[PDB]
Amino acid sequence: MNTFIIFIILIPIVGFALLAVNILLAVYKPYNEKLGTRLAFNAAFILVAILFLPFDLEISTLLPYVMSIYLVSNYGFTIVLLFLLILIIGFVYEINTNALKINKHNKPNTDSLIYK
Amino acid sequence: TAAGISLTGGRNRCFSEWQSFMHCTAKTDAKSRAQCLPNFEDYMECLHHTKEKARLREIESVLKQKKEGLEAPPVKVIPVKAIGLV
Amino acid sequence: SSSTPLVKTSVNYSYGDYPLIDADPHFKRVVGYMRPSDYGVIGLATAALPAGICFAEWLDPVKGKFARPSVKFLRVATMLGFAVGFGAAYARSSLRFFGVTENAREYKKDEAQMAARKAAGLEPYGTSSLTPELQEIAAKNSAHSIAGLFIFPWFNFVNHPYHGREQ
Amino acid sequence: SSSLYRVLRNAWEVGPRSYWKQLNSIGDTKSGRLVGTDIYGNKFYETDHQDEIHLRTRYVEYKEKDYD
Amino acid sequence: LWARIYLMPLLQAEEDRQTVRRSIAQLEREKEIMKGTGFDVDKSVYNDGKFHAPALMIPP
Amino acid sequence: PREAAAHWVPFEDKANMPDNVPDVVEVGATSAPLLSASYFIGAKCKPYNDDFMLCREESQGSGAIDCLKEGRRVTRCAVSVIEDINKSCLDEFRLHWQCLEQNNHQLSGCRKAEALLNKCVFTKLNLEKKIPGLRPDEEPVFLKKDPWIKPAVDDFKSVRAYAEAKKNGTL
Amino acid sequence: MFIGTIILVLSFLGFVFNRRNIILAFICLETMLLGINLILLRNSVLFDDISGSLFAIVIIILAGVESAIGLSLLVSYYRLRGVINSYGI
Amino acid sequence: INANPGFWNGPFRYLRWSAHNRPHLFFAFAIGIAGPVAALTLTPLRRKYLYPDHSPLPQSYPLPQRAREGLTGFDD
Amino acid sequence: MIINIVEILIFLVCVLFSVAYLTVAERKTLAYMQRRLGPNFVGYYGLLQAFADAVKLLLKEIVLPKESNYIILVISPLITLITALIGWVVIPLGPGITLGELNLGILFSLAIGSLGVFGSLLSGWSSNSKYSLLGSIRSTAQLISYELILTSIFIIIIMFVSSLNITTIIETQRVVWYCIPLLPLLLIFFIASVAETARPPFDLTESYSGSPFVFFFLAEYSNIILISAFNGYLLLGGYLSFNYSYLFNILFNDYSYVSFLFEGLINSSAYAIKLVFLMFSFIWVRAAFPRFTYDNLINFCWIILLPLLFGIFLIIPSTLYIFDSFPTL
Amino acid sequence: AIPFEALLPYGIIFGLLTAGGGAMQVLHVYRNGGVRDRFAIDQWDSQMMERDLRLNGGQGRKQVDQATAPEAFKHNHVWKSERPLI
Amino acid sequence: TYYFIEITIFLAILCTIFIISAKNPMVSILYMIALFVIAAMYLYLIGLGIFSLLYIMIYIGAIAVLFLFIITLLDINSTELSVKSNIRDLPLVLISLIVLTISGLMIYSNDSILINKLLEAFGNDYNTIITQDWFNIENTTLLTTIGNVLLTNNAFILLVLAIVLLLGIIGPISITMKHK
Repeated sequence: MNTFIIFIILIPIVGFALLAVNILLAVYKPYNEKLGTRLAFNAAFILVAILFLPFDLEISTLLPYVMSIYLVSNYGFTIVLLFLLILIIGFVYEINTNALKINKHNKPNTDSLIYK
Repeated sequence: TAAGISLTGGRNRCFSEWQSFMHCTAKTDAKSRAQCLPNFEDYMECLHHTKEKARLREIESVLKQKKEGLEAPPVKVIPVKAIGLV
Repeated sequence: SSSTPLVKTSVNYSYGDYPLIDADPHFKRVVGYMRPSDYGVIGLATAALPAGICFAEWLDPVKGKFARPSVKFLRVATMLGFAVGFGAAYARSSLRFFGVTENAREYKKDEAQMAARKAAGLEPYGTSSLTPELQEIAAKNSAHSIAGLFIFPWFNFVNHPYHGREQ
Repeated sequence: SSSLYRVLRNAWEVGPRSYWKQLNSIGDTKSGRLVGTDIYGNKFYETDHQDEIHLRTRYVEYKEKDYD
Repeated sequence: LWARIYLMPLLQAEEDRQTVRRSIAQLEREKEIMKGTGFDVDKSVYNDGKFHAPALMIPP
Repeated sequence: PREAAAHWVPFEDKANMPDNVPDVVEVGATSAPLLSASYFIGAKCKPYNDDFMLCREESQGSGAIDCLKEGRRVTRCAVSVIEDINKSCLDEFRLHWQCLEQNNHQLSGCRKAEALLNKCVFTKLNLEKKIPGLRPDEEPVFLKKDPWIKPAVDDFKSVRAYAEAKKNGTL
Repeated sequence: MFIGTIILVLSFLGFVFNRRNIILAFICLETMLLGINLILLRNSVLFDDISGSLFAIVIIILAGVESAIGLSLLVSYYRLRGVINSYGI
Repeated sequence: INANPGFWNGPFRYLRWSAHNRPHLFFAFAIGIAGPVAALTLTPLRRKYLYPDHSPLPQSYPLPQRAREGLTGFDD
Repeated sequence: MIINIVEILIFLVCVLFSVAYLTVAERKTLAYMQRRLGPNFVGYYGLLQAFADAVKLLLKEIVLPKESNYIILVISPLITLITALIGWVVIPLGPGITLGELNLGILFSLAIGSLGVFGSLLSGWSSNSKYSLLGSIRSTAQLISYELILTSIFIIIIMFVSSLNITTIIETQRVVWYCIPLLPLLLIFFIASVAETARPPFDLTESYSGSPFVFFFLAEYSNIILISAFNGYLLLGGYLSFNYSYLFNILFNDYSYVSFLFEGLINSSAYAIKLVFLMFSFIWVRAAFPRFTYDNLINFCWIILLPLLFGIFLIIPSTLYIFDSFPTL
Repeated sequence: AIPFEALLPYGIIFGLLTAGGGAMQVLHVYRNGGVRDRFAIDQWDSQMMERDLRLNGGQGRKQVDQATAPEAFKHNHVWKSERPLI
Repeated sequence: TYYFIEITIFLAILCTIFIISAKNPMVSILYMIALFVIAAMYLYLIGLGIFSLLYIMIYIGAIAVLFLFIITLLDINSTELSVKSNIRDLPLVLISLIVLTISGLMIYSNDSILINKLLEAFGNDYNTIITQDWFNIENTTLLTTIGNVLLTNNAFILLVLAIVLLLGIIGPISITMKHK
């Protein structure tokens, strides 16, 4: 009965109304010419969304700390410092390995012109 | 640990029964543990309310069969709109 | 106010033959009270890791014939050797506080130091920037953390009031 | 110019009657001189005002509401 | 914070008197329910003699 | 201690105190008058409140019934403070808590009315507003000049009364 | 306890009798972890303490990390075999 | 093209190289280690000179440790 | 119950009008930046053109291809429409003026903003073509990659307030805004906000008809004004302009409905002027810049911005530590 | 110079949000009964608001200041009975 | 509005049956996202409003996004729920349903007796009495106490958890790189 839930139920009423208005209102009239295996992908594509999740789980692990920041003063501060640095080391692993690059397969072919 | 920490950071609902049971268990060695059986019982039904559920079923079994029902100072139910109305 | 321990605690509960000094010494006290043999242990471990890598290369070389290992390996060997030596010296020196090894050299230093801190008119184990609840939890974390040095390094940096002693 | 002062003073010079028809005809507000009219009936105007761009000096006010 | 703890015992005495009254009322109520039938309603299910507010009532 | 969720329904009880315990009359002040006079309730009734909570600590678990006699006296002494402050300082006590019912009951936004109320209560009811646990070399917050945290809009009645107390020399 | 028990049991039996593809097995694993969460958080609310809430916030993170690990494991399964069978691995 | 000298061949030369050629990593690590190093070395100076620490906030009702001594007031 | 439904349809009529006129505003200022007029053909000065376009596109033929889930393809518009619009509750137009005052408002605003990824990714599975999939892959990869640093900036700001309530942050910002100390964070948050909508500074995948188009269209600009609202409350002052206590002690004499009317006018005028300058800067950065390769984008987020953000994670609690300044609940 | 036409749809955006915020503030004050909203409510202040609804008599935040409480105040006290949580 | 919990229980049953029987693998995954939403409904319903948004943020916004992202650019064969395939399963499905269901209901009970262990799981009918006590002076909500005890009493669990997050970084990288 608050003004919070009329919103939750009323935004769909907005949408249901408008796509009704078009489906009820516009021409359908389709045909064949109007209508209409698998590819390979590089490793960094799947890598960005797989390694996305362990950083996201860290960001919501900071979320209990920054609400409790006064109560654990000088002590939970250092525990969080150690937590953050332990994960910064895995991040410097990740950017030292050049993991998230897609790198181009053709060079200028650097190898020189020798003879005989 | 979080042994007796509640949701607000205080002590939980059964902290006092547990601390009485641990006061029991601190001053006793084994071969002598059979005497702190009641404290543990007080703790366990603090947790699960087994004996109170049994007692309230025993009393509800009797009030279901009375034509008279309740001759008592009764209890009122209000809507949440009307806690301090009159 | 900020030094009543508000718990019940071992009193002079020695872990060996010899009487205890602290139940967990502060990091400054452990670095202050370590012997020249402990610094010799640190130097031994700092020398033993690059010499060990040179030795294990001389026994079985990597690519078939013997070269010296690179300087990039020798410097990481020397860093990890200082890590092993400091862990060894910290554990050695903490054993004397617990009273499991000989500590008559350090027992005199502690009675001198606590007599000095009585004479200077301050608290016997240090003013801390923590509430006594946090001091108590912080010393439940670092109590007897020298066991389990094999898994994780963990030290005491909190000036909490209780160390397994009386008065 | 793109000013509000220009549309302001031109709306005051041309008057509200002529402003509503020029707003229902074009987007701009223009103050002309009435050089002459058409055999079809189409009033033409030339603007001497200083803050005009090249190719804006001359214009037509039509007769019909569907104009060509 | 010091304002709220100055206010705390004043409201705690309130809710304590409300707890005492409504619990003794419920106790007398189920005594008035099970008259006849031999059953102890005054007896605690807790083995210690400390006083406790009842819980787990039947829905009305 | 936990709050009710998932369709709690409220219920009340048609009953009375037993004869064993005497009558005690209640506090009828709401949150803005209670929060207004909280420090003066705490200044007068410190040993009574502390004996009540010391009772509650001493006989553990019995709690309610074995501490009723001092829960009587804490309520009666707070009622004494509130009618004392009514009959001396009704208009500026009212000025204070009418400031306090705006501004989310924040004490930060009602400084010019609480200066007036503290001056009246201190000269007539002879009770002082103090924050304990505050060592020296530390200024109390309701004494400082130009605080960082000012309210949104100062209430009009209290700034008018504050200026008129300046020109009277009251304050 | 009912909702967590039945989501765990139905999730378990949907995992066990999965013969149709592999990702039904992953999502039945995750819904098992959800049911364990439900049971524990109800017990934390009923006992008035945070310690079930502590184990629940830790097992949220562990469920996330296991999903990341195991889906990279599926990608490496797929590297050498450009197909995933319907009957299973 | 600018090659990597390495941290070990010359330290301060590598610091200058990283500041010129990898400025995002150099200044990210700069801002990162300015935190805990100043947390170590500056807060005793602040507690000595600027202002000492605040007194703790209460969290519960403060119980003192006495034995309910008798008070002759509100005897009614 | 008359009160809250009249309040919510007042809020709905305001925000769903203002997302329509944002479209008319972007065409006109993109035109004047390019030294031409905007639309003046359809209103007296070009207005209700978004109405003209919506009137016509609700007359447009819907094509459901051979390739497609039909149900998935038309309710991915609605799930992106609904969660692009649900986040409009928690923004305050004044102290305690939201459609729901809940004490965890940033957790809600942060949970709804993570629900908005699906209607990209899910609608790639609509019309299953091999190029209709990996473009959605690049889209959702960028989307999640920049809502990471969005969430990070949020949690950096909550280190100063220690409360997930939103109007508590704005009342906390009365002493100073949060852009004035943390101005690099305003730059970082602006570019992460531009990425999170996939605006055409940071667009790659651009480079249906009817209802699935107008739902995506409305969701795009509702996301524009919603992340602008997030910037307005946690980084600039939310509804805060200046003190305005002395002006009131000149004007008014006691609390009346006209005084609360005047105060609400001042507060939401400050909030709206922040939001309007922010939307102007969105269109202004759209006008001036070319676009990104996917590799420039991923290199930008994961290799440049995120290590700097780790440095910020370390530096800001440490200065809250050096001076004993921890925020209390 | 400044195109007025470019900034007029910004003007209507500004005016719509301004009028919405003002109308909503007056709707909130009319709901409360002449005072401002409470923008961050504790568990303590939640319990304090229900106590003052109990004490004032029906009204939301009328905020009585009386010497000693009325007669029905000792009897209108509420407990909350919550369902089985199946 | 009494039977809300019962309704979420029933809708969760129905949603799991739609998970395990679905045409298309991602129709099944959208039913899982719906089950997460039913979970968050139950968690707000019981009184844990914090956790429901934690579920929507972490499980829906990261785990389900990763899962859908996997199904898009990888090829997965699927048979659909033929009746020829799966009613050879049904007698053990029925036996294990009843046994595992009763057995999960068993361990909330302390009797020597087997079916007194069972029917104390259904002895639910009594309405808990909620009392107000005025002993807590500040807005320590649940996320604050999780941040106090992850950080003081269980700080070591948080740091071993950092090692687990580190492993979740290192491992997927270490698999999928093919170093030069």
